[PDB]
Amino acid sequence: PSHKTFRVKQKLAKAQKQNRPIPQWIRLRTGNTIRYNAKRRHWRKTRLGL
Amino acid sequence: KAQIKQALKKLYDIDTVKINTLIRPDGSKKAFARLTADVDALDIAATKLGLV
Amino acid sequence: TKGTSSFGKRHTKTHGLCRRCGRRSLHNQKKVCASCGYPAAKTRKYNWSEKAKRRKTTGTGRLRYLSTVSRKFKNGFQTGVPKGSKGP
Amino acid sequence: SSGKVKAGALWSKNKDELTKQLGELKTELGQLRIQKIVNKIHDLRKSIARVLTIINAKQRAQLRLFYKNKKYLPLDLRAKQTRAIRRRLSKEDASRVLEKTKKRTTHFPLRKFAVKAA
RNA sequence: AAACUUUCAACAACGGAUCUCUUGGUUCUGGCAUCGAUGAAGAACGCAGCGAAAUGCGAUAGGUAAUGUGAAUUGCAGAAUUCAGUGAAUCAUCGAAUCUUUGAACGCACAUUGCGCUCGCCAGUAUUCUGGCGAGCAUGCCUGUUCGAGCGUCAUUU
RNA sequence: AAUAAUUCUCACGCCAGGUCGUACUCAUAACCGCAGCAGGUCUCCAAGGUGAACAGCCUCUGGUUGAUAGAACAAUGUAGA
RNA sequence: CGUGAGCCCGGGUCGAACGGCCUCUAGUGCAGAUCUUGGUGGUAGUAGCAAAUACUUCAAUGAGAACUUGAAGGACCGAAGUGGGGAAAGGUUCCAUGUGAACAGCGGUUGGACAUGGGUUAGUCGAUCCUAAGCCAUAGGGAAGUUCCGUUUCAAAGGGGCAGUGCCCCGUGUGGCGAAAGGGAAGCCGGUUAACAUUCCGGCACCUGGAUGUGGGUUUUGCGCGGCAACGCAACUGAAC
RNA sequence: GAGACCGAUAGCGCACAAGUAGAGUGAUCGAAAGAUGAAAAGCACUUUGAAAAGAGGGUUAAAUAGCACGUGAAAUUGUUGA
RNA sequence: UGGUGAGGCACCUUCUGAGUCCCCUGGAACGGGGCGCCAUAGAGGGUGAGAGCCCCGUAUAGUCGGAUGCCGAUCCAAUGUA
RNA sequence: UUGACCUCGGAUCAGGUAGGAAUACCCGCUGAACUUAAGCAUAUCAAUAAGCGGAGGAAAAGAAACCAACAGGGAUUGCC
Ligand SMILES: [Mg+2]
Ligand SMILES: [Mg+2]
Ligand SMILES: [Mg+2]
Ligand SMILES: [Mg+2]
Ligand SMILES: [Mg+2]
Ligand SMILES: [Mg+2]
Ligand SMILES: [Mg+2]
Ligand SMILES: [Mg+2]
Ligand SMILES: [Mg+2]
Ligand SMILES: [Mg+2]
Ligand SMILES: [Mg+2]
Ligand SMILES: [Mg+2]
Ligand SMILES: [Mg+2]
Ligand SMILES: [Mg+2]
Ligand SMILES: [Mg+2]
Ligand SMILES: [Mg+2]
Ligand SMILES: [Mg+2]
Ligand SMILES: [Mg+2]
Ligand SMILES: [Mg+2]
Ligand SMILES: [Mg+2]
Ligand SMILES: [Mg+2]
Ligand SMILES: [Mg+2]
Ligand SMILES: [Mg+2]
Ligand SMILES: [Mg+2]
Ligand SMILES: [Mg+2]
Ligand SMILES: [Mg+2]
Ligand SMILES: [Mg+2]
Ligand SMILES: [Mg+2]
Ligand SMILES: [Mg+2]
Ligand SMILES: [Mg+2]
Ligand SMILES: [Mg+2]
Ligand SMILES: [Mg+2]
Ligand SMILES: [Mg+2]
Ligand SMILES: [Mg+2]
Ligand SMILES: [Mg+2]
Ligand SMILES: [Mg+2]
Ligand SMILES: [Mg+2]
Ligand SMILES: [Mg+2]
Ligand SMILES: [Mg+2]
Repeated sequence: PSHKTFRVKQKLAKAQKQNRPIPQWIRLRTGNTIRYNAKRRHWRKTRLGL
Repeated sequence: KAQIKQALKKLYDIDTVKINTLIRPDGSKKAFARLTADVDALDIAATKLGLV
Repeated sequence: TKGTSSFGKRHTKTHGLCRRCGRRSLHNQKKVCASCGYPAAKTRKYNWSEKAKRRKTTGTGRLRYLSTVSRKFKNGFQTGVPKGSKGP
Repeated sequence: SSGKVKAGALWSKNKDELTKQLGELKTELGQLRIQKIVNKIHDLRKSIARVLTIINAKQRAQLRLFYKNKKYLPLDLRAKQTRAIRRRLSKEDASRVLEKTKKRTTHFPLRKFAVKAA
């Protein structure tokens, strides 16, 4: 809601910075296995559970 | 706002008449500092801040 | 009408976030966590759920202080400086 | 270096000019952060940490000297171990023995002996 | 006769079996005894030149001090003065520190970044008001200190 | 108070007002129902005509023209007769 | 080759280990268990993509246009709306720029999709304050204990004044949580952004708290006058109870 | 420190960003997923296409190893041949 | 009753053997053939394929050191309250 | 009036201590049913699982109000 309860608003800030794709330069690190962000979250797919 | 107002005085020697604060959705804090009418904010940003 | 119609009336949020365990299991009316049992001093866990203890046990976090205890013991809890270090 | 400060140089300073160094270092990092928005910032960040550690080191060393002959010391200066070790009986209290027991130890202690030699 | 259906082979598909491996598991044996109110285990939020996670760390934040090694890190420029260096490194050791908000969690609460009280310093005409900074204020119990209560009770004055 | 005090419940004059929320949807696509599901989910504002009337029907302000489309018109259907 | 389980060889692919014989050993032989896990068929280009009246012309963009955009025409919701706002809930879906694949059960140049940036400004709105139903401490009492009852009791319970201590006064009685719809101090108009507005800008106000000056009022038998009265006036002392 | 153990449907649920992603109001439930090559040498350049890509050409011992990557069975499918 | 300690344990820490000799296959010898060497070391791992001698380590001691505390073998000091 | 003593209190008085984590093994309390008996109720499972309290590197026990009946052994613990 628009009434946010600052503790809750602090979790929402964490959730949107975490929802980013992986930098390109990580895919070239001489022994890398990381290929794509497997913890991607979308508001139409999965609930944050707050 | 009291800490922000005093910080600007000691840091860049800025006299403000009011300050309005935000908390952006990413978690940081914004602060609109309204300068006194007898000083040029554009002039200050060029010299003290380097925001030119 | 106990199915699809009744699920539309469900916007009440029985359980909220807990300060101690960070789970959405703090009952809002009872003010008691359903996971760690937090109105109380003693963390909640039972021997009839081996998985529940495993998820909550000592090796599952940062170990901000116990990780250093092992090294301190192996050297016998030293104090001081290594025999003439730079600077007092 | 340009932004780096060597630990050896700071150890020879005093508290007054270490604080002046700290304030002057913090000012540059503020200006460099502004210019960043519009690599030396890493050097300045470590230099600030380096100066703060040495200032604290000089404070606690002087404090330990002051409390050298005091019965009670601040919990920061008291030696930290396991709390179980801190509750342990002291060496003086552990080595203390009854008067009657000492009389059976000064006379009739364990003897160094051997067999099959006579 | 072609088409279609069925069978086989070659090649090409779909799929990931089989073979070989393995910084993993499992069981046995040997040695050791070390969490926490000097604030633990756990939780939340942050910190990188360019990072989402993992790992590490806490506003001194992918870390400082100290010691040892001795020329790196690496995906790109950035360190070339760090080349006698009085010393690189995501190195090893680790005895000095830092350690945000919490949590047994301790001013009262907390579904609130809420509401308080005491002392000290600084500024605003300020012992009382306002702001900033620092140090504090839980409960039970123990020893002692000091201030008391009770015709419980002793002696004297009276 | 008789030589100055005094009500600062009269007028004017001086200083300050900390912390957190504030975007957007609120639904035949932003909520719940495994979904961009004909379901369900609290409330405020409420024009003109006809008409007893926030009945039905038509229109204004505002908003849509979104729901796989094209061609034929057999049986059997579903809905309207 | 062998009755047979199987063994051996030739041809093709492949790139790092493997086999015979004698003993020892076992998690040692599959067609089924509505067996388990993974993968794949016929059905089958089949059922189907039919509620909410409905679309058409031109032009532009573009490789590509029924479902992009502009204009024109035709319609629907018809104010208990398909409109304008919010509470709960969601969490960046908001705005701009750009776009290969995937998603939008047809397409897509379009998008609540994807990528990069930007966006939420308060003394006056709300929370914060109060208490309600109710919940939890304290004193106590149970219970082997985790804990249960208790909320004023069979408690030595607290709150203020004067100059880190001293001296006074009162006491019947002594905690907290609990409402973004209850109670409650105080802000309106105009303008402004791609995205905010009772929050920014301009003007004009209001409340609370603290200090404190001028003017005015009262008072030389110390704390105002007027009206028959209902009452009036700019003030016009007021401690505990 | 070892093994007459298991060898990626086995061995712990986890050989991997595993008590993770995800489900449930909650107590709790809980996966799948290893292997190019010695070395990225991870296909320059030309041409067709709007583009994805294709065809030449090149790297390699090998692309009958092209990141959908060691080998590549069967079910099922396409072409050719009988 | 005090003393003085060898070292002998317990702690870590530096150092200690021998081919990259010739030919063939191979992209690359760690393969095959020949000629040698070390071994108190032919456990294990890496290196472009099966490596004792290419590299780390592995086997015996003994040396470059230093932290602390446990034990005794020789020797030297004394004295009686109660 | 003053000074003692006894008992009961206050204090952000000076100095301390307890809680929580962990619980594989250890010391206690509490405490089932499935199951066996070819049924079932005592019994058995079992003085076990779950629950609660408390420690350590081990814990507990431990130097006989013991065992014996013998020509007598001689704290505790563990194995056969
Ligand atoms: Mg604000
Ligand atoms: Mg309801
Ligand atoms: Mg036949
Ligand atoms: Mg707003
Ligand atoms: Mg709004
Ligand atoms: Mg909105
Ligand atoms: Mg609406
Ligand atoms: Mg949904
Ligand atoms: Mg659901
Ligand atoms: Mg009418
Ligand atoms: Mg009508
Ligand atoms: Mg449809
Ligand atoms: Mg190979
Ligand atoms: Mg079997
Ligand atoms: Mg089989
Ligand atoms: Mg089978
Ligand atoms: Mg079957
Ligand atoms: Mg059809
Ligand atoms: Mg249908
Ligand atoms: Mg109405
Ligand atoms: Mg509405
Ligand atoms: Mg949009
Ligand atoms: Mg589609
Ligand atoms: Mg398409
Ligand atoms: Mg209670
Ligand atoms: Mg309240
Ligand atoms: Mg309210
Ligand atoms: Mg808007
Ligand atoms: Mg204004
Ligand atoms: Mg008057
Ligand atoms: Mg090959
Ligand atoms: Mg291959
Ligand atoms: Mg393959
Ligand atoms: Mg086949
Ligand atoms: Mg039976
Ligand atoms: Mg039976
Ligand atoms: Mg029965
Ligand atoms: Mg048990
Ligand atoms: Mg004992």
